Amino acid sequence: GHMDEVQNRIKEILDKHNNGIWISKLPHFYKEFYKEDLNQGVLQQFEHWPHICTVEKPCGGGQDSLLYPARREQPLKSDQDPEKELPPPPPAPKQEVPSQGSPAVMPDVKEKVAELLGKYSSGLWASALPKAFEDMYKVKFPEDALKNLASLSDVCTINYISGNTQKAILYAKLPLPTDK
Repeated sequence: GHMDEVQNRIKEILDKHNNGIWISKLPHFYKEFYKEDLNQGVLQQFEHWPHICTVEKPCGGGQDSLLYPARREQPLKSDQDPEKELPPPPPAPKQEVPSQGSPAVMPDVKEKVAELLGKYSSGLWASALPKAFEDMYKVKFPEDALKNLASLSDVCTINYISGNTQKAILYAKLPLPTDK
């Protein structure tokens, strides 16, 4: 052992004193206590040591610094901080969705169709789409909404049976391209 003893004696004086020592008075303090001529390089040790002391520039020092003892060790260098308390994901529970944005153009007729398609693994067949519309939402509404196969093709995959455009089926297409 050697450098560990130099380390431990500077924390010993500074801890015993509690009130730190000015860097200019440190060398004669060291000479008095440990009977040795402090080399100038040990000042550089004092500047870098995280476990022995802290160099401080109190406002009254002006042109020199105080060596406080190691009580200020390990301030925010835990290297385990992400798991010391591991807080929940959001900024706070009141902010569970930091993101913001708006939905797509989906008027009530599109919404009726889109949910209605969602209710059936069978899809809705060309006649069953009107029947299920009127039954489920308890409405009797314009043929402009329930016979306009094109608007239904905006909300649904429309595909045919018995021939091209001979009989029709609807499956969900549920357009929601909006990301913001």
